[PDB]
Order: sequence, then C-alpha cells, then structure tokens
Amino acid sequence: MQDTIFLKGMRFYGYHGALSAENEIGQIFKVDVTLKVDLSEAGRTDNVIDTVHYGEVFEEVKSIMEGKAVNLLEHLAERIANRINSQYNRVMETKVRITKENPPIPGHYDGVGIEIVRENK
Amino acid sequence: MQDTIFLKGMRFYGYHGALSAENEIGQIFKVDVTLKVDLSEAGRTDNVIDTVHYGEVFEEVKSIMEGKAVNLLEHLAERIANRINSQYNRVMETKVRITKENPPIPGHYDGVGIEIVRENK
Amino acid sequence: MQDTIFLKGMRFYGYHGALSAENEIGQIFKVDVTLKVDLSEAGRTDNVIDTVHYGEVFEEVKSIMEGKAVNLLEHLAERIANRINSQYNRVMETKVRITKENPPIPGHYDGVGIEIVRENK
Amino acid sequence: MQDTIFLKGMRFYGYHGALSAENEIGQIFKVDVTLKVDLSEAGRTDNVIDTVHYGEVFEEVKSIMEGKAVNLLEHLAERIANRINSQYNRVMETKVRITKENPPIPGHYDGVGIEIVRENK
Amino acid sequence: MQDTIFLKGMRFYGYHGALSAENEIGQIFKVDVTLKVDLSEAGRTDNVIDTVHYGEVFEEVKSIMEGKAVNLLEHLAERIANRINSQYNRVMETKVRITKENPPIPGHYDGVGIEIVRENK
Amino acid sequence: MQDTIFLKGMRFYGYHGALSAENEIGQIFKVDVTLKVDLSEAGRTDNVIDTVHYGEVFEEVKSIMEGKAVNLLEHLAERIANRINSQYNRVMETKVRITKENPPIPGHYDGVGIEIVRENK
Amino acid sequence: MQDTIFLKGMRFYGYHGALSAENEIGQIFKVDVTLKVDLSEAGRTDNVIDTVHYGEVFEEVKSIMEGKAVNLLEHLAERIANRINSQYNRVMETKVRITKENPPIPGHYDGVGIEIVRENK
Amino acid sequence: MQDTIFLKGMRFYGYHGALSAENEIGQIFKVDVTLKVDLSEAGRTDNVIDTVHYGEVFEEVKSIMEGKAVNLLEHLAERIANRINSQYNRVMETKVRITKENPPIPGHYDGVGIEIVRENK
Ligand SMILES: Nc1nc(O)c(Br)c(-c2ccccc2)n1
Ligand SMILES: Nc1nc(O)c(Br)c(-c2ccccc2)n1
Ligand SMILES: Nc1nc(O)c(Br)c(-c2ccccc2)n1
Ligand SMILES: Nc1nc(O)c(Br)c(-c2ccccc2)n1
Ligand SMILES: Nc1nc(O)c(Br)c(-c2ccccc2)n1
Ligand SMILES: Nc1nc(O)c(Br)c(-c2ccccc2)n1
Ligand SMILES: Nc1nc(O)c(Br)c(-c2ccccc2)n1
Ligand SMILES: Nc1nc(O)c(Br)c(-c2ccccc2)n1
Repeated sequence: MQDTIFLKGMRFYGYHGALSAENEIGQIFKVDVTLKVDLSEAGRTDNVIDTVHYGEVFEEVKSIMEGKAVNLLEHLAERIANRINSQYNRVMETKVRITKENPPIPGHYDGVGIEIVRENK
Repeated sequence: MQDTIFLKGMRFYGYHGALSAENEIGQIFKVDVTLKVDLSEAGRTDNVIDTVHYGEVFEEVKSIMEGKAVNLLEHLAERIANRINSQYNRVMETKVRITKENPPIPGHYDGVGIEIVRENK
Repeated sequence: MQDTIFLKGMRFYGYHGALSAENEIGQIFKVDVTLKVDLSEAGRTDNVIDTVHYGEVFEEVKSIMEGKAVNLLEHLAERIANRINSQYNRVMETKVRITKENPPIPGHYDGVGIEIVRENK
Repeated sequence: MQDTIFLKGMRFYGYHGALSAENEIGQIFKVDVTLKVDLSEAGRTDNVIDTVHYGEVFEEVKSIMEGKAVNLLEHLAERIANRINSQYNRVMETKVRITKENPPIPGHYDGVGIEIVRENK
Repeated sequence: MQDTIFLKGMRFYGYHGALSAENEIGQIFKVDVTLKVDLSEAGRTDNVIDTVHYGEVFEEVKSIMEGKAVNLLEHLAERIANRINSQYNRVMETKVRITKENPPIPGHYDGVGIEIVRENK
Repeated sequence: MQDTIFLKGMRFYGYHGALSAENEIGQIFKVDVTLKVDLSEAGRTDNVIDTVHYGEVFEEVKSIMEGKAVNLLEHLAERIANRINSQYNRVMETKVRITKENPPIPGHYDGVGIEIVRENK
Repeated sequence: MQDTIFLKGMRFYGYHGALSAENEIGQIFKVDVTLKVDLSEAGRTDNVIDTVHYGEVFEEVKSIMEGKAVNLLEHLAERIANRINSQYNRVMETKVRITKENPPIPGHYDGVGIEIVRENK
Repeated sequence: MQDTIFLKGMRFYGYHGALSAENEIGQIFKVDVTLKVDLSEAGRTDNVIDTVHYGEVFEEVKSIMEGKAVNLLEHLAERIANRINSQYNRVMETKVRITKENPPIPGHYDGVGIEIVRENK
C-alpha cells in the first residue's frame, strides 16, 4: 500500500528553538506532512468521507506550529505525528519533516531539520 | 525491473473540488505520472512500437483533468491510473500524483495533494 | 534622490475580488512595497530614528491585506499607499505592486496585478 | 502617471515561427503584458468599472496567441498591442513582451524574444 | 552498498525524436546519470585512480547525446548505460534518466522522459 | 522608440579571465543581449526581412564567447556590441551584459559582471 | 554613459540589527553592488588596469558586511558606497542594495531592505 | 527506524580537486548531510540532550570542507562521515552527498558529485 495524502512546504512563523534569542525574535519553520492512507475507496466513491480531509490536517499542524514555543523540532513533529494519528484512523502512518531554513547557524546552507515517521497504533 | 516512463508537472485548469465555490471559479491542478515499463526492447530496437507513447498518455491525463468536474483528487488519479493500465499492457504499474498548489486553504504552503500507485492486472 | 526602503514579496491570504466565489474561498495576494526616502542621515547616524522602520510598514500593509474584503487590488494599493504616506513624512513617495498569482482566470500565467506610485503631499 | 495593470508570464502553446518545422510541431510562447492606466479613480471607488478588467485582456491575448499561426513574434505583439488599445480607452499605452524560451536555436539560453510599447491614439 | 557518483542535469542540444520535424529543428535533452560504485577505497586513499572519473563519463554521455540522431530516448539511455558499464568495471550499476522538457506535445508540463537502471555484468 | 529584440541567459563555456588558472580550466559565462530596433514594420508586415534575425545574433555572440580566450568581460562585450552594430543597420543600439556566476572569488554571491550599451553609428 | 560593473546577490552572515537578539544570533544579509564606470577603454584595451577589479570590490563589501555589527542597513550601505568611491576614481557612482531576507518580522515575505545610490565626488 | 536529522545545501568555498588549477582558484562545494538517529526520546522529552545538535555537525562539516585541500570528494565525504559517527553514538548511520556544481568540465549541467552512506560501528 503506497497511497499517500500530502501537505508540502507549509510555512509558519514561530518562536521555537533552544536559544533564548530564538524564542524572542522567532523565525519561519517549513513543514512537510505525508500520510499513508488507502485511497482506493475514495478513488472509487469520490466521497470526501472515504478519505482524510487535508484542510483539517493543515489546521492541526498550524495550531502546533503557531502555538506555545518549545525547544526541539523533534518535539513539534512528535506532537504533530501523534495528533494526526490519534484523530484519524485512516492514517496508517504519519511522516513529519520540519525545516529551519534560517537557524542561528553562522553559515551558508539551504536549511537544517529533522524528519520522523510514526505508524498509527 | 526499475524502468520508468514519466510525465512531470503537467498542469491543467479544472473545476474539481468538494467546495461549491471551487467548482465555480476553478484552479490549476499539477500532475505527475510515472509508469513502470520494461524499456530494454525499445532501448535495443529504437522502435517507438516497443515502448509506450507518452504523447498519448498526456492526452489521457488531459481529457480527465480537463473534463467533467469531480470531488476528489483521489477520484481523478484513480480514473487516470485505471485508464492508462487498461489501454497499455506494457505498463506494469501506474503512479499518479495530483497536486493542488492553491486550494481554498487559509495558509502559506507549497501545495497539498494525493498520490496513488496502481499495478496493472 | 534615488534612495529606497523596500518590502518584497509579502504574502497574505485574503478574500478580496470582484467575484462572489473569490470572497468565499479566498487566495494569496503578493505585495511589493517600495518607499522613496532619503537615507543619508540614517546612513551617517546609524540611528533607526533618522529613517523609516519597515516592521511598522509591514504591519500597515498586513492590516489592510488581511482586513475587510474589498473588490479591487486598486483599492487595496491605494489604501496602502495613502496609509504609509500619511503616517510617514520621510516617505517622499510610495509604490505598491499587488499580484494575484492565482486569480479565477482559466489559463497558464505567472500572475496578474496592478501597480501604483503615489507621491506624499 | 506611472500606474499599471499587468499580466505576467502568460503561456500558450502555438505554431508561430518562420521555419516550416516550427509551425508543424509548435511550442510554448511566454507573454508579458503591461498596460499604462490611471488607477486612482478605481483606487478611490473600488468599482471594477473605473479600471480595466484583466480577465478580458487575457482572453484577447489568448485568442491571438492560440489562433492562426503567423511568422513573427513582432506580428503577434503588434496584433495584441493594437487589440488592447482599440478596445480600451483607459489604456494610455500597451507594452507586449513575447518570449520563445525554446526556439529552434542550437544552444543554451534562457530565451529569445521581442518587446514593443505602443501608445493608444 | 549505497555509494554513488552522479552527474546531474546535463544538457545537450540534439536532434532525436520519432517525428520528422523533431530531427530537423532539434531540442534540449536533459540527462541525469547516477552510477553505483564503492567509494570507500577512494575515500581512504584520495587517489583518483581508486574511483570513477566523472569528466570521462560526461564525455561518454555527451558524445551519444550530441551524436547521430535516433528515435527513442530509450535508445539513447541504453547506449549510455551500456557504454559506461563496458568501460568501467567499478560501476556495479548505471541509471540513466533522460528528459525532454520541451517535446512536440501541446500542453503545459515540466517535462516528459524515461529512466533505466542497468546493472554491470 | 522602446522596441527591443532580446536574447536572455545565453550560456557558454569559455576560457576568458585575467588569471592563468582561469584560462586553463575555464568556466560558464552568462550573456544577455538586448537590441534597440524599430519593430513596427515587422509587426505590420510579418516578414522576417523587416526585422533582425536573432538566430544570427546568437551565432555572433557564440562565436565570440566560445572563441579565442581574452582577459576582460569588457573586451568580450565590446567585441559583441561592435559586431552586432556593424552587421545590422536596424539595431539602433546594442546592450551586452556578461555574467561570471562562478569566478575565482572566495565567497557566496549569485554572480559578478559588466554591462555595456553601445549605440550604432 | 550607461556602463556598469556589478556584483549580484553577495551573501554574508552578520550580526547587524536594531534588536538585541538580532546582534546575538545574527543572520544572512544579501548584497547587490552596481558601479557606474566607463568600460570602453577596457573594452578596447582588454587590460584589467583600464577598469575596476571586482574581486577587490567584493573584499571591500565583505570586510564591512562581516565586520563590527551596526544598527542600520543604511549605515552598512553608506559605509560601502563611501568605501568604493574613495578607493576608485573610475567609479562615477555607486549603488548599494542590502536585503534582509529573514528579519525578525512575523510574516511571509521574500525580504526587506534598502537601496542607496551615491555619486563619486 | 526512519528518523533523520539533516543539513541541506551547505556551501563552502574550498580548494579541493585533482587538477592543479582547481586547487589554485578554488570553487563552491555543496554539501548534504543526513543522519539516521532515533528522535522519539527527544520528541517526548524536548531536551536538546536526547538528540544530536546540528550546529555542532555543521561545524564538523565546515572545518573539513574549508580545511586543507584534498583530491577527491570521496575523501571529503569519508572524513565527514567518519567524523560524525565517531563523535556521536546516537547517529546510527551517516550519509554525505557532495556536489561540485561548477567543476572544470566543458559543458552544461547542474552539477557532478558523489554520495556515501556509512553506518556507525
Ligand atoms: N536536534 C536539534 N533539534 C532542535 O530542535 C534544535 Br533547536 C537543536 C539545536 C539546539 C541548540 C543548537 C543547535 C541546534 N538540535
Ligand atoms: N482528501 C481529499 N481529497 C480531495 O480531493 C479534497 Br477536495 C479534499 C478536501 C475536501 C474538503 C475540504 C478540504 C479538502 N480531501
Ligand atoms: N483591474 C481589476 N482589478 C481588480 O482588483 C479585479 Br478583481 C479586476 C477583475 C474583476 C473581474 C474579473 C477579472 C478581473 N480587475
Ligand atoms: N526577429 C524575429 N522574430 C521572429 O518572430 C522570428 Br521566427 C525570427 C527568426 C526567423 C528565422 C530564424 C530565427 C529567428 N526573428
Ligand atoms: N516512449 C517514447 N520514447 C521516445 O523517445 C519517443 Br520520441 C516517444 C514518442 C514517439 C512519438 C510521439 C510521442 C512520443 N515515446
Ligand atoms: N573589471 C574586470 N573585468 C574582467 O573581465 C576581469 Br577577469 C576582472 C578581474 C581581474 C582580476 C581579478 C578579478 C577580476 N575585472
Ligand atoms: N530602516 C531600517 N533600517 C534598518 O537597518 C533596521 Br534594523 C530597521 C528596523 C529597526 C527596528 C525594527 C524594524 C526595522 N529599519
Ligand atoms: N570520482 C572523482 N572524485 C573527485 O573528487 C574528482 Br576531482 C574526480 C575527477 C578527477 C579528475 C578529473 C575529473 C574528475 N573524480
């Protein structure tokens, strides 16, 4: 089963980070969310009720990305992966990629980040 | 067998969507189609008749992407995957990725979508 | 005097547009704001008080771009140009470029928009 | 008067060109249209009737770009500039930039083209 | 063994294609070549003689991409995969992706192509 | 008279440069050529003989960019501007922008270059 | 005289800014430098001594962009414009564009900045 | 276990290369580093001490990419993979992709490079 529903390059301005200054000023966090979901019934029926509604997923991600400031991107992706799995039984697994394109790192790079894959139990 | 024939970033202006307004105004749907096909005979012969003609595939995709408006992207990719497999025996499998780069979703993202992989029976 | 302070590609999700559906669903409006301001005193002094603070300008633009939905982009740029000139005497002139990259227009383009230049009186 | 209404990167697949093969196969023509129009009344009124409707302009461009195949891009831009000026009195001047990003030219470039500016009489 | 040596987005202007007009005018063919090669000895030694020289590979690809015009991209990738495997014993496998970003296909897409993976015997 | 014929982002691999190593290894030189030419007769007639043929211009640029290695980009643009003006009476003026995106300069930048504008006498 | 020597998109990680946190963490500052210089003698002679050496200019910019942290971008561009004019008599005028693509501004934009043009006296 | 910590498109100006001229002039080396690390404890705890600190990783990469000039990119990636594994027990495996976007190769391509994956023992 290789079907997926995705949300690419979602961007939020938040205040997460392990450095004090980071939390004060803030920055843009890029988010990629890919969900493993069987889409053949929805492909057959065309009924939005036989699949997972991405608008709702974006809201879940947004509320976490734009909410209380935490330390790690690991903590943000885990809160997201655990929030999507809990609310949707159709999501057999959730992958969250979070990117800090502009962290307090003296250098020239395209970005730094983490990525987790969490199956739904 | 890892050979593939692909059509990348095909773009169509259509009226699909589960929201009334969506169907009225319309939007651009991005499409990525990758077909699993053995290309060694065509690689040996150079005869366009020993492989799958992509122009014809683009027509198949286009006619569905620019035809009657449906609800789900799941329904569009399923109609496409099922239309390419049916007409081409050389396509051992069909993967369809459909992206809504500008859905009625209040936010900043690069796009939302679904992706299905359907083997040919 | 060719000095300028600029804000490029600001993006807001708003509900402006002359079509009903437009106001319902909404879309992303891209904004470019360039202000004619003499920057030599600020260049000499280094005091943020001898120049125009762009953060404040972004707020002005944001509040208009993300506020009550109007019809024309012409009305949005005029409200912005008139709001920046009124509040800042240092701005000898204000240019506002507003782009609708994804309007309800059946076609393939990079975007449509308007641009106004309004001197401060 | 520096106000403008623009349509950027419009793209059409057409069969224009001075070479036989060109007209047979065809290619993508990129089009940039910028109109000099006073937008202060529309900025004050917010009435779409005090400005020029870009949707209609896109249609004018499209119908020429996707119609009978001609030789020169000079002929296409002249037909467009002359068609927008004729139908709109508010357009004090029309600039048409047409780009052939992939002409039958053995080389590596981003594109070739022409650009004309035609005032409305 | 997941080590690889790659050549990305190589571009050549050639006259391949199954349509007469195609061979007359020509077009740009994009090429991606990834070779499976054990790079630990070269990583340990730093001697260019313990790895595969990419300059030579580019020459091999170039000479085929810019040589006699064939029909299929399948034939070009097969000639390339077979030419790199034959000349280099260190290449355990060769993957060739060929893209026609601007084929004689009436539409809007990013490109069409094929991709083959050929192990070295 | 604001009409223009352009050739954008032409790219050539050459050995120009004031440093010995530069001439040995070589690099990619980006070239932008914009010609001031009255295009109304060509716009009226559609005859390729009432305008300037860009294919020929690309050849002129290419032959200089890919020929004998010189020192300055100033010398390359001057040879180009002087070669286009001499051969074409319709070109009222020639602008040549040459960019070295990857010069032997220890740093992070998008590119360095020169640009000249030479009227035809 | 429209000749110019340019340095585009130079990027430096520095600690400038009017906010304490800004100076602590730091960020990437993008710089565009365009110099008005007569390039015909250099175009005729090909001698690097009849024009302005951009490598040296990059060093001047770098040393200021990567040196002591100041408040305004206005102060950085003024120090740069004044440092290039002073050291080079051939530079009839200097334009400095400085961009903060990621300032401490809660929002979605491509960047904010200033631009100054300073003639050489 | 599919969790990963990544550093994308890091860029350094170095003097590596097998050609004399290469080491003299130098060039920009692009680096992609992806580390296999279990991030669930860090996702649960939010303590930066239960995961791998990317800033430190960037320093490790930087010091090698900007240090003594070697011959092969294979030698640079091996030094990096071996330096990250040695210092971090949490990194179950290290993948290093090094790209030479502008090597002394007469042609038009996006880049050439190598990629290694080294598990931590
Ligand atoms: N792995 C990881 N995840 C995060 O979310 C942060 Br913030 C850091 C980190 C902490 C301090 C300095 C640099 C990076 N490291
Ligand atoms: N999964 C899925 N596939 C589609 O094609 C649509 Br439209 C939606 C959807 C429906 C309503 C609101 C938001 C998204 N969701
Ligand atoms: N000039 C202009 N400015 C705007 O803001 C809009 Br919305 C429209 C318009 C109105 C109806 C259809 C198409 C475009 N036209
Ligand atoms: N100026 C100009 N405008 C056009 O539209 C074409 Br097609 C050509 C042309 C004709 C023949 C060969 C190359 C270019 N030249
Ligand atoms: N599979 C495949 N490989 C190629 O190289 C070509 Br050309 C075509 C093809 C042939 C005719 C029309 C459209 C595509 N099809
Ligand atoms: N102005 C200018 N034009 C060129 O073409 C070169 Br090469 C250089 C130059 C010479 C030496 C070092 C750095 C730049 N400078
Ligand atoms: N004009 C200008 N130039 C700068 O260099 C800075 Br920093 C600011 C500024 C200061 C405080 C808040 C927001 C912007 N404003
Ligand atoms: N495989 C490999 N790795 C490197 O790091 C270099 Br430099 C070269 C190489 C050597 C000489 C000419 C062309 C490429 N080849």
